[PDB]
Amino acid sequence: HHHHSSIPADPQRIVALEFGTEVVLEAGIEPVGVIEPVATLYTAEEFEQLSTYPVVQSASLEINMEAIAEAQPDLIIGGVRVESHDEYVGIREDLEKIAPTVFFDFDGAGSGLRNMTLELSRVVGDGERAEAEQQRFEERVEEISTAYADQLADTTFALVFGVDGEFAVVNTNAWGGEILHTLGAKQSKAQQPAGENFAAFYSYEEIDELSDADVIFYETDAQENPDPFTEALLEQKLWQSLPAVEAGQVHPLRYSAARTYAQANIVLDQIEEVLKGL
Amino acid sequence: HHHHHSEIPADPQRIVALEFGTEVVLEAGIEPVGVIEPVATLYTAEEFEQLSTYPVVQSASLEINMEAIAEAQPDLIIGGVRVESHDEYVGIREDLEKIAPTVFFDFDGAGSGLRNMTLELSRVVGDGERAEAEQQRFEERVEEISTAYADQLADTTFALVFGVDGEFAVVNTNAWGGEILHTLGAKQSKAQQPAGENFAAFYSYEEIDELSDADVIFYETDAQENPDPFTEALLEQKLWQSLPAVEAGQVHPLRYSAARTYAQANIVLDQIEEVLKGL
Repeated sequence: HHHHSSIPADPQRIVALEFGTEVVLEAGIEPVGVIEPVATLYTAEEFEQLSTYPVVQSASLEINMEAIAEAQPDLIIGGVRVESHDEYVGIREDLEKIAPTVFFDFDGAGSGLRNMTLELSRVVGDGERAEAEQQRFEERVEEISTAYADQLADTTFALVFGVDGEFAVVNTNAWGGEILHTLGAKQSKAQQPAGENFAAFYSYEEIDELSDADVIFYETDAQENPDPFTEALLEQKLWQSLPAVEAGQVHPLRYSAARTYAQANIVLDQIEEVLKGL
Repeated sequence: HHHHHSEIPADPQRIVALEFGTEVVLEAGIEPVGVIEPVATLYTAEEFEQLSTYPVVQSASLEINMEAIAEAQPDLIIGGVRVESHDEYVGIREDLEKIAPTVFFDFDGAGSGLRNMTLELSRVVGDGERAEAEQQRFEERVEEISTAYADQLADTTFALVFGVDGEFAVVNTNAWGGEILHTLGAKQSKAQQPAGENFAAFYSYEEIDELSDADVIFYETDAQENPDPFTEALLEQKLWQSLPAVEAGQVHPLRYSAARTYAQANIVLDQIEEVLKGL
């Protein structure tokens, strides 16, 4: 297939590199510098707000050092993929000439995200909201798992998003696919070829790979609006012949990435509402 | 890149006010016998009418007319000196003392250095007690306002702007009204940041959206709340109308932005509190 898958006590001026943005928004902090905001990750309101902040890091993750220096931070925060720990050790000491820098490593695309993110929340002093959300998620998982054990046992789920010319099926080790799997949900054998990747990729001709799905989730932005490639997928002729489509069991899923525990809880709420309707 | 780059007599009777001296003699109710060329924008309309009757002894460019000073026959000459120009003014000071006792105070910056320098001149012309009362009242009012509107200060981003020819400026945390907002603990716009250690950051009209994070915008005016022509031209720009703060009706004039004395600095505080009340 064409796509290949997977320090100050009360700090005042925080630069948020990648994954730090979710942290400062949840803590009600206005950063003095951010990684370029992508709208799909945030509330419309949050995006309008984030767009007024200085940009210090790009999509491709390269850091504008002079811009960071210009912003005069008391604290620089960010998540780091663990496979790039070596590179960022050097990057780290550069940023230290400007300000105290706190990087946390995380592995993979599952619970590693919301845990790295919980650590950053501790560091900016929003540790307690953050730990409350962690405990609430663990509670809600247990509760939902038992309250709907029959539905969970009998229903095959799939989580999808579109890319250019192909769609993806999210694996059990990533994003909403992880959370579904944590609940004990059965998922389509379409996810299986992902192996250790986060998602498996298929052509439009292979849409009937999802035929064993009773319930289908498609990734959307915070307004339940699908990306243009996901919209293309839902407009495919073969999409209409899917049992889950004909049965009216196709649902938007906000915050599929579950970058924080708060996001992971919103995912659970949405899964619960679908479980209710079965 | 932008075009704009960033034995003193007891009870003296005949004072020549060079630069920064004018604010001192006015507040002390003294009629100086000579002044630096008065600049209308720094004074009330009525004050300027008075000052215009006095002999001019120093020009805008700060060159001193020694002859004019001797003709005024002062018994005391006073003024502020930018600390960078100290060497130059040792020579100047020596010349002036052939005429009369001469008192210069060095100051650094464009922040608290100013109002503290004019506080010293105030003491020297015998007005020390009114001056010191202003300094205390300013410190008091900063504490008061800081606590009373702590929530507004925490949530509101401010910006202080003025127009120049073809471009505009955003004032920095170390200068004029920007320094007073900073001293108060106000948060100000990212637009200051390119200034570094300079007093202001300059922008072209196309870059007006750099003020997009400001909730409240102040613009410098004269003592009659009249903006200068260059500031008017900023306020009439198309892109200005799209600013969140403009759309929110939170654009306000700001008098005595320069805050040359503690009394001026207090008038600035009074205008900021007034804005905070309307959140």
